[PDB]
Amino acid sequence: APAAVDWRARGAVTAVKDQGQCGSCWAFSAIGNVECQWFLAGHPLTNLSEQMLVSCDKTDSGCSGGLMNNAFEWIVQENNGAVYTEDSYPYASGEGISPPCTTSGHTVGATITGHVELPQDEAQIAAWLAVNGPVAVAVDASSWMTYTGGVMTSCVSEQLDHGVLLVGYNDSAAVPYWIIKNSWTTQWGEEGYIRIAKGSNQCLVKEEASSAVVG
Ligand SMILES: *[C@H](CC(=O)N1C(=O)C=C(OC)[C@@H]1C)[C@H](C)NC(=O)[C@H](CC(C)C)NC(=O)[C@H](CC(C)C)OC(=O)[C@H]([C@@H](C)CC)N(C)C
Ligand SMILES: [K+]
Ligand SMILES: [K+]
Ligand SMILES: [K+]
Ligand SMILES: [K+]
Repeated sequence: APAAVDWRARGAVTAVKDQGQCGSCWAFSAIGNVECQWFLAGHPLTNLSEQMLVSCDKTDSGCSGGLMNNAFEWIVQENNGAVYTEDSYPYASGEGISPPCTTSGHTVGATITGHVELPQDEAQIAAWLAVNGPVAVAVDASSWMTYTGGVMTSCVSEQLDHGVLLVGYNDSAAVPYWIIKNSWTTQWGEEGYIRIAKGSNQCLVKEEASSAVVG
């Protein structure tokens, strides 16, 4: 692996978004992973639709929660790989309640064929990300509300509750670290990002890492 990677510097990551009062983190994680994957497949960076998942993926639970894996599964086994563009299925759940789902004629902004699952090993996740781009991951984020910047070294790491996107790491530093995209607007953290220490499984970050596959 290289000493440091940051996919934002390669234009592979969209603007920081805002889930509102909806527990749809899982959606924003999964969709952000696909957005990056599509670009790295050689297509242009495009905002894809979390509202599609929140409203139409029935195996997950909309604003009451879900899982990135399920979402990749539902997209491929139930939605023929189609991830609609945001422009075409805009986000409407920011108030907290999620609208019903109805679908003549949306614009497919991306086609995935599957997903992969990464080992529960930070070095292995990093080697994959170094080659193939941002990784969907789960974390314990109970210590996060109070975050305003810096590298987290004492993350409460007891129980997973939130999905985010790993977009880089830096093993060069005195304290190595992951770079993670959150979905709580750019008001929160380091313009909407958080760095957490790398190598101590901070926030259980390695426990549930996965990625969509553009095939
Ligand atoms: C998004 C998380 C979130 O929105 N927020 C926080 O974590 C803190 C916040 O403060 C502002 C905001 C509100 C939602 C609520 N979390 C989830 O959807 C998680 C994401 C995964 C951990 C990747 N999923 C679940 O909680 C999931 C719910 C079912 C799939 C319907 O529950 C589990 O993953 C549990 C397990 C962790 C408990 C042992 N599993 C047994 C289903
Ligand atoms: K080098
Ligand atoms: K695994
Ligand atoms: K720890
Ligand atoms: K995994």
